[PDB]
Amino acid sequence: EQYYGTGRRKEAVARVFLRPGNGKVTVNGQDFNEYFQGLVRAVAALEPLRAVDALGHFDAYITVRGGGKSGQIDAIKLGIARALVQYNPDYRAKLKPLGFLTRDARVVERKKYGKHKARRAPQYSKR
Amino acid sequence: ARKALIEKAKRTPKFKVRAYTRCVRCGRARSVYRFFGLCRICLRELAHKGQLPGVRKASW
Amino acid sequence: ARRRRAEVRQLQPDLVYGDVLVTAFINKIMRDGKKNLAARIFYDACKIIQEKTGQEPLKVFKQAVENVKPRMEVRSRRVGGANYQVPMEVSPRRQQSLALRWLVQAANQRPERRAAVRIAHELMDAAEGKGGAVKKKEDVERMAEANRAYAHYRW
Amino acid sequence: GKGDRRTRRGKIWRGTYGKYRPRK
Amino acid sequence: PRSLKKGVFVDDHLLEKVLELNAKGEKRLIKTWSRRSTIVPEMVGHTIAVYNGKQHVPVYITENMVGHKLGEFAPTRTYR
Amino acid sequence: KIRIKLRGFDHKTLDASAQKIVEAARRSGAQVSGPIPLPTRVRRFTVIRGPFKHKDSREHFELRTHNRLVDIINPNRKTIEQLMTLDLPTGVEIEIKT
Amino acid sequence: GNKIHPIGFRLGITRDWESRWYAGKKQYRHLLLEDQRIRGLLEKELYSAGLARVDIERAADNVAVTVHVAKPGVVIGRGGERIRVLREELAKLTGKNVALNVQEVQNPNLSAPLVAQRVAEQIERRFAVRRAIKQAVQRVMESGAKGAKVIVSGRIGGAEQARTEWAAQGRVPLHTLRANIDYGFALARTTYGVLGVKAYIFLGEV
Amino acid sequence: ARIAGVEIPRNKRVDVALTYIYGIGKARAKEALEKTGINPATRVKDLTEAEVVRLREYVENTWKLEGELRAEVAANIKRLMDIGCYRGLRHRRGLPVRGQRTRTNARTRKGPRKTVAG
RNA sequence: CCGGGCACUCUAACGGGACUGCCCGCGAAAGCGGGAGGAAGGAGGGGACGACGUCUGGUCAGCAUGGCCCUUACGGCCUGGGCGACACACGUGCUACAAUGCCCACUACAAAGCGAUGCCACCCGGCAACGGGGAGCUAAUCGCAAAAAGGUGGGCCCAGUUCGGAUUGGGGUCUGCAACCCGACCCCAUGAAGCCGGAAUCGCUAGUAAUCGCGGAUCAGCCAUGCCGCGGUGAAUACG
Ligand SMILES: [Mg+2]
Ligand SMILES: [Mg+2]
Ligand SMILES: [Mg+2]
Ligand SMILES: [Mg+2]
Ligand SMILES: [Mg+2]
Ligand SMILES: [Mg+2]
Ligand SMILES: [Mg+2]
Ligand SMILES: [Mg+2]
Ligand SMILES: [Mg+2]
Ligand SMILES: [Mg+2]
Ligand SMILES: [Mg+2]
Ligand SMILES: [Mg+2]
Ligand SMILES: [Mg+2]
Ligand SMILES: [Mg+2]
Ligand SMILES: [Mg+2]
Ligand SMILES: [Mg+2]
Ligand SMILES: [Mg+2]
Ligand SMILES: [Mg+2]
Ligand SMILES: [Mg+2]
Ligand SMILES: [Mg+2]
Ligand SMILES: [Mg+2]
Ligand SMILES: [Mg+2]
Ligand SMILES: [Mg+2]
Ligand SMILES: [Mg+2]
Ligand SMILES: [Mg+2]
Ligand SMILES: [Mg+2]
Ligand SMILES: [Mg+2]
Ligand SMILES: [Mg+2]
Ligand SMILES: [Mg+2]
Ligand SMILES: [Mg+2]
Ligand SMILES: [Mg+2]
Ligand SMILES: [Mg+2]
Ligand SMILES: [Mg+2]
Ligand SMILES: [Mg+2]
Ligand SMILES: [Mg+2]
Ligand SMILES: [Mg+2]
Ligand SMILES: [Mg+2]
Ligand SMILES: [Zn+2]
Repeated sequence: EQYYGTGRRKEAVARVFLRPGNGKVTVNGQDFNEYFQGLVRAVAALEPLRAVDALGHFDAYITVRGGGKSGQIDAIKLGIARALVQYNPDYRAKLKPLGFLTRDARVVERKKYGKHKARRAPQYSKR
Repeated sequence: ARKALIEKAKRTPKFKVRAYTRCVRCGRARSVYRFFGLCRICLRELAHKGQLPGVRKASW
Repeated sequence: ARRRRAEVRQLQPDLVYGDVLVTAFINKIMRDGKKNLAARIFYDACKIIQEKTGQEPLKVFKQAVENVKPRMEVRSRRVGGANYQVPMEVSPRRQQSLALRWLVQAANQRPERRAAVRIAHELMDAAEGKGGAVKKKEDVERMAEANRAYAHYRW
Repeated sequence: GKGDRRTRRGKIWRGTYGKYRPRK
Repeated sequence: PRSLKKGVFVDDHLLEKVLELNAKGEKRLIKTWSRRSTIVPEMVGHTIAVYNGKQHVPVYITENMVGHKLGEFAPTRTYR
Repeated sequence: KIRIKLRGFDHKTLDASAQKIVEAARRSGAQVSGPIPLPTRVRRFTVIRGPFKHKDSREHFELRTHNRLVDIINPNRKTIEQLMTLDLPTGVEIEIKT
Repeated sequence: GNKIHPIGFRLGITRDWESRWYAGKKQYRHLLLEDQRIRGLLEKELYSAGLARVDIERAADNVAVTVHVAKPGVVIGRGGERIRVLREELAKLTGKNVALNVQEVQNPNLSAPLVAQRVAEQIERRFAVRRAIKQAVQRVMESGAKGAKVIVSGRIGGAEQARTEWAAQGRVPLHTLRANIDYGFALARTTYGVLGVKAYIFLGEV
Repeated sequence: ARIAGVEIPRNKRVDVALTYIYGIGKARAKEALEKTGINPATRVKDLTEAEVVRLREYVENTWKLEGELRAEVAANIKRLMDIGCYRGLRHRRGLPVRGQRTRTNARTRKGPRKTVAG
């Protein structure tokens, strides 16, 4: 029928729905290659399905929002991972050794006073 | 600061531009927060006392 | 690194080749945090280097980076007055880092107008055994075999 | 770049509007 | 690049004084503590003493200097 | 449409007053949508610690105005029988717009 | 140069505001001014009556001024007389039609501002400050109060050079905010100078 | 390609090559290319004698230009200089006019640095 | 958008969750190395918090205050002027010297805040600053609003230039009683130095540096390139 994976990366949310089909993935009313046109890391979004031999066995519809498009791509990756796990749990044996089920918790660090941007200290000259 | 220099309180400044904040408690000459009507030193001490509701220790 | 060993960062693999050295080189090309523009530079250079010479850019890249890696260098050691240049070997990790840095710096010191063209021709020359990066490498190696009289100061 | 006030980037850096950066 | 954009502002102080001075013939030195006001055409011919903040300096007003202000000719600064 | 805008400087006070209102209205009325939370207005104030510099010492405080919504559906009498004036909380603030 | 105000630290957890109401952009300023006027008046008159805390609450033009006293007999007065004058003088400044409320505080030696006032009083009449200090810490320690601490400011006993006084007991951990640490400050104005009196009192755990 | 009082740009885009005229920047170049009905992206060499003559018609007499403009600006300086204006004094002493600070970084108007002792 | 629904993202209140608990190893112990499970581990990341005291550190020019001097006067009002001065010298920064770049159209993705005459959608006029009209939002519903780098398309062609915007001439808007001293902004024109910087010296060990924009407090206006926050992309390296 259909299986769901959410995923999250750097202030981005990518709801991923997976079904059987030919391998056509659409995003927010655009094909996957028109919305991420000319981005060299876009192929990493459909990377989690290369340990399961999808893209000809599967089909997807994704709705993504928030942050920048790179976080969107990686949240798509994670959401595809969880949808794939809920489809077939045995896929975990080929997923976590690849590392596609781990939530990347690297967040931008808040800015601190006395600094320029949160670590950079202002330059002194003749101490 | 100086008593007479709180003449802004009777405003009648002869011109609408001459209105400045003049923190109520300390009579601050330079740096006054308009929302509290206080200055950074008076705001600091009053928020330390606990007389400004809702004011907590910011941390994140 | 006073306390710990400063564990090496494990870079992400590459989306085109699946190789980590490609991602490291793309990072070395990146400036101001633009990995997208740097990747486009490297891959347009890949197309150019695969067309202007009918070889695979994979093994040419690998052979060039292998040709630029030096085997000895010099470090300054304070002994009996002013310090001296003491030769020694190189770590494999440091060989990798120095090779990629010399690659990028010799590529951008080239006359070619576009960045990708500079990258491609630099990789070609380095894969053939010539070029600017290999010249800097062989100067580093010429520092060795020259002040080798200090071979008893290895430390 | 950002200091050229009759270009678009100099307009967005100063935040103003004009002939070289119309509002909409 | 100087702008007043409508109803070019001239203070009442010297305005009424000079428009009543013109009616009886040209007058000699005048007193001016208001350099905020603009010069108007009918001021030409008089001798206006303006305030430096310390001193009273006389200025000969002519046709050429109509568009400018009183105080362009009274230098506040003193150097060399 | 009976909108009840709840606002305060204290979150537990808002929860107390809102839950009391909803518990009062639940014995008379409908499937009431109940206590929806709204985003909080955060006012930050950075103050240089010491008078007469040491510029780079400043600390900041934050006030936060919390907001809640009730949206009772089809109340007639018994809801407002337990509504007129029965509440304890003081720091809470209630508005009613229709 | 360290050790920020403890009650300002404590305001969030295990401590409450001296004024708890709500306002907006157009109201907060002069309402806070009115609170300051109330506390000013009550510090003018009620200093010698043994008052510790003034808690002011507002729902909607309703004022609930709450005075915590160590001796309610001076606040109420004989036949209630004194709860008439300054309760009317309170409304002769603010036209909000405000009423007054009194409350009892047990063990005046257990409230840190009251202990500060006490030590400052004994300092103004020029007692040996260290005896007042240790005696106050004992008054605190003789009834619960798992910690007590007293600090006095410079020019002690009238000395020309400024100094710093001491003699806490028990355990007074100002660093950790867990266990309801109370604090009070007093000002002793004397001929030689001004003496600050800081009274820290630690009681309870959670 | 002679257009105004002596002015010969060459081998570039026309709108760009018009900036080389004194009283013409990018705005007036775009306006000339607009109202003269000429392709801006054309090279200077490919300009028709009729296109060049129409550009001359417009640019030559619509705005004051090189010699007249230089003399007009310099005579404006002399005009506010001969009057006792403060702005004229700032032009006399060779100091900035727009109301900047002269304690530091008055280099453009005051010339190269002449370092006295201290 | 509607009917409608809470499952989802979300908003915000309470909780669960990590404890070297499991296993191998080493060890007398704490603990250390490795592994699985887990969103996450050996302090998961960031704050708030700064001991007895030190330097007679800093300000009575915030406040409060102990003493010594002032009283037609240091007090006090107002106008003008000043704190903006320049033959120089440093500190902190901003913008740059370009092709991984500039400009031009076209288009997509943030978080945190602010707004009752205050923010100002929208129509008109004006090249524009801005003006006139005027809707809505007591603001998860309205508005500031467009994010910018990025994407595709185009022009530029290694040149003091379609780099760089200082300086200066003119025209004009706006706040304001009033912009000479001494404001910001718009338009035309002028288009300077500068082609990676001597000795020396500074910041940063992970979303960090670097770069990109956004907001805020103070404020009629603003010389803010400052300061305090926000997110976008995202390194290099640590033998010792
Ligand atoms: Mg963050
Ligand atoms: Mg950042
Ligand atoms: Mg410093
Ligand atoms: Mg005083
Ligand atoms: Mg003002
Ligand atoms: Mg002010
Ligand atoms: Mg330009
Ligand atoms: Mg500062
Ligand atoms: Mg007290
Ligand atoms: Mg004593
Ligand atoms: Mg505590
Ligand atoms: Mg509906
Ligand atoms: Mg449910
Ligand atoms: Mg382990
Ligand atoms: Mg492990
Ligand atoms: Mg593990
Ligand atoms: Mg931690
Ligand atoms: Mg921690
Ligand atoms: Mg932590
Ligand atoms: Mg601690
Ligand atoms: Mg000291
Ligand atoms: Mg000193
Ligand atoms: Mg005094
Ligand atoms: Mg100054
Ligand atoms: Mg001199
Ligand atoms: Mg809109
Ligand atoms: Mg709502
Ligand atoms: Mg909505
Ligand atoms: Mg609402
Ligand atoms: Mg192009
Ligand atoms: Mg030159
Ligand atoms: Mg140029
Ligand atoms: Mg060049
Ligand atoms: Mg560190
Ligand atoms: Mg502002
Ligand atoms: Mg200026
Ligand atoms: Mg800014
Ligand atoms: Zn104050």
